[PDB]
Amino acid sequence: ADLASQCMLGVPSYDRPLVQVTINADHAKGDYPDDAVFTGSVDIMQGNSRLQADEVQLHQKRTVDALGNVHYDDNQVILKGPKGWANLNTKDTNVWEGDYQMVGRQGRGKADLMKQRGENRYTILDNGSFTSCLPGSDTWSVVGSEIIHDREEQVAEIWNARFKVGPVPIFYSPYLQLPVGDKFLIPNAKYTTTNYFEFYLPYYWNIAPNMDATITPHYMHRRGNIMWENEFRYLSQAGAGLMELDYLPSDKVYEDEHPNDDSSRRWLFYWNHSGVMDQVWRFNVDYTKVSDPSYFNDFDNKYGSSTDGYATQKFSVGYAVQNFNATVSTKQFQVFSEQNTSSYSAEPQLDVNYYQNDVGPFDTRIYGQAVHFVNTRDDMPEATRVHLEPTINLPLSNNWGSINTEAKLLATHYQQTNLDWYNSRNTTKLDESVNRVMPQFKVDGKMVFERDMEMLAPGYTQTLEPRAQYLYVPYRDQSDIYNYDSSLLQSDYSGLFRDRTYGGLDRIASANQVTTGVTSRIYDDAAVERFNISVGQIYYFTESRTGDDNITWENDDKTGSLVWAGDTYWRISERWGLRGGIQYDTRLDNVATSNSSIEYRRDEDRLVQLNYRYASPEYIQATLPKYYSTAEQYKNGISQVGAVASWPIADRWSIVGAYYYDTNANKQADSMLGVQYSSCCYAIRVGYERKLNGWDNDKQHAVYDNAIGFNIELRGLSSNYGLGTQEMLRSNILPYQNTL
Amino acid sequence: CGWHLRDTTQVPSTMKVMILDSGDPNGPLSRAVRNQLRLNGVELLDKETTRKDVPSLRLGKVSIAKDTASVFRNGQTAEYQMIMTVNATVLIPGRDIYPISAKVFRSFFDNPQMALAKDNEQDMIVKEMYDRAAEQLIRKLPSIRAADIRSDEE
Repeated sequence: ADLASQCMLGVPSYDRPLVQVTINADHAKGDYPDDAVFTGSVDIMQGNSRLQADEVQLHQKRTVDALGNVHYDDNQVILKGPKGWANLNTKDTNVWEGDYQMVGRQGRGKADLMKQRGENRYTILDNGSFTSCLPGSDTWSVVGSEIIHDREEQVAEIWNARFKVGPVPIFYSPYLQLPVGDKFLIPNAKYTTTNYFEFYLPYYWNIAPNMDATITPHYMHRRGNIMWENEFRYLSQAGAGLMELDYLPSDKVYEDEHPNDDSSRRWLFYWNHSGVMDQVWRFNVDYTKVSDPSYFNDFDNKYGSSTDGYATQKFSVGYAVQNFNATVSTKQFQVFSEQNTSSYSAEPQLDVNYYQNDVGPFDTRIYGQAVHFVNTRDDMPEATRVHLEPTINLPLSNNWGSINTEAKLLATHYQQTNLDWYNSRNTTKLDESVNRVMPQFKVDGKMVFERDMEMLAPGYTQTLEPRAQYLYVPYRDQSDIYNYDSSLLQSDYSGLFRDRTYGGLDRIASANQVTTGVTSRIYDDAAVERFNISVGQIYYFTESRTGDDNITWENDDKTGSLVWAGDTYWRISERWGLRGGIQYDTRLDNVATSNSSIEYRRDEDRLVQLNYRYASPEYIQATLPKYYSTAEQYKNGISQVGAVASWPIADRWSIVGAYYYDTNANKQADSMLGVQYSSCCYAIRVGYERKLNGWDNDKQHAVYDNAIGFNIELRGLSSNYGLGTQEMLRSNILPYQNTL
Repeated sequence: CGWHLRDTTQVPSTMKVMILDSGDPNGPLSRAVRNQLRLNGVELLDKETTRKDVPSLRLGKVSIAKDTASVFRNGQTAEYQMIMTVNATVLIPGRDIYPISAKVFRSFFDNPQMALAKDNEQDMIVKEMYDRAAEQLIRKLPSIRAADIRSDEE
């Protein structure tokens, strides 16, 4: 039986009243107002609660007093003790020397005096204890001089705290705080070969309605200090967000391994914001900044990885309506590598779109952009670019096909400055003023055919979807414009139908091409799509060129059917799913990129995934910085096999693991092995992680990091009985994603 | 051969007039879905209307996640994989509410040089992902009419 059903066998059930005064006693004496007394065994009820005793001894001047075996219970608590009192007007209650249990959730203990206060929002305990462990089990408890719990803000709060494991105290704090309810950090301890002993002791502060902080001392014994972690979460008229501010005043490991630096401080600032106001104003922040390049190699955190080459810093504000939008943004990047200081930023970028449908048979749109490009270096080019893109299209369609004809004008003005260092080092010069005006013409045509697939199974149907597109863009030389924004895009099957070879506006290639493809789909008798496959190709009638033609290739051929791509998905069952994708390029004489996965999931804790990723050595030459072709760690491409798996054992263990292997190196990329054992009041996790984490230039081989880790968390502080699989599966570099 | 040109429209005839409902009617998914509906000849009515016999598509949560899918032999990111998950629901007058969803997968190689160019490429990929999510939701509408009809046979 599941861990929830095992723990809920110790949690007391409410079912005695029905949920939405009556009195019984062995004897009763005195008139009803003021000093009525009930002597010998008595039970008394009102709606959701009952009180029971050997004596009840009322007064009014409204107060209840009770003596001998005083026992009270309701839909949230049980209280027991030798003596008790309540005020029936203010709802205040006392029980002396008593024991308590929560109802419908874990939680029990003792106090010298147990109190209900503040319209019974608060419970307060003098000389109190708390544990989440079930009756007869005492594997941990927290003991205080005073304990408070708030039922609305779901927090327990404790003064002169001792933490006991079994009967023995292992910690003291003058003040401490615990989560107790549904409403993401929880008090936690770790040992690891990376940092030795660690703890994480979170404190939650409500600042105002729907904004709350989680100030969290994180200790690391290999290091000199507590790291202070500072998640702040909020809601606002502008939307919702999270801030984080990690800080170490100094760091002995950084002081030992990077000495002669100005200071030893380590910090990260992350700010995420997203939302919409009045449905028309859009606000986004996607900002990360760190003290030094090595922060994510040193510190396990949510907000980046050792896998990353830069920290991204976006701000944007936009207005959006049904027929128009305008957005002002800043894009900045902290690049971690010292190998090249150059990094361009948009400061600012303004994007504008206007839409007007039904202008005769035509739909029309205009895109405008203005951007200023700045560099981290004093000696790189800087530019203002203004772009204008008036667009008209004529969508014709029927039941079985469509044809869409589109015309654009691509109009761009550059004013470029700071050119002297580039023009004194390069044979083809940048120009101060450049105007680039290009017509674009596109025709996109699609059809759909259907067939009865009764060869496979009763009532299934096959769909065939051929697509052909013609695209034209005349040549302009652009070697006088520096490339600030234009990466070479990747040709997936849907990418075979782009009007763009590059992702920005600094390079627009000539186009004179037909792209042709076919998708086929199989539908079952429920009309659910069970399978698809897509295959397509680009045929070029003229060399697709910008004047900056600086790419190697392996063949000199620049015309004909050069690019091929395909994709497939099979929904074998609700539990089994298979994916695959391929790209081939006759300019490389090779498969350019490919990926595959097969996955089995029964449930959130039972799964197996096998996956493969490939990129050709020739694709690395064509699309990445020239030195990637020479460096041993880059030049070999990618040929990676991965396996990821999770399975439960005995309703309380989950075993999780991952293994990724480079088939060209014959060496591992990542391996991970998590084992979590879960009980009602604690869970223990072992986590092993071995990863590629650098390169040794003096010997030409990979550097590995090994983390062997052990972790303990408290449980039954919330309704959580899950075995930890989806967290373990995303602990590593190359984290799990669901491919069904 | 066996093949024939599709006679029945991609959006079922019971949904040739429908209501589009969203928490963000001006944003990217709502624009992608609204264009996909109009190319299929659907008439769209406002969230409040005098009609009571018109079905509605209610657009729910979008989650976009990019993770490193691949690493070079030094452990730096080779490829990101981007997954977009879109949840939506279709409400039929006097009848049960049908959940539908889209799952779109894309990938790109990183470049720490040209980081600004890779962000423009990521923004362009996300714009394409909303178009594939809008297609995937519209390709699920026939299954809702099949389930609707079979609910009467049950």
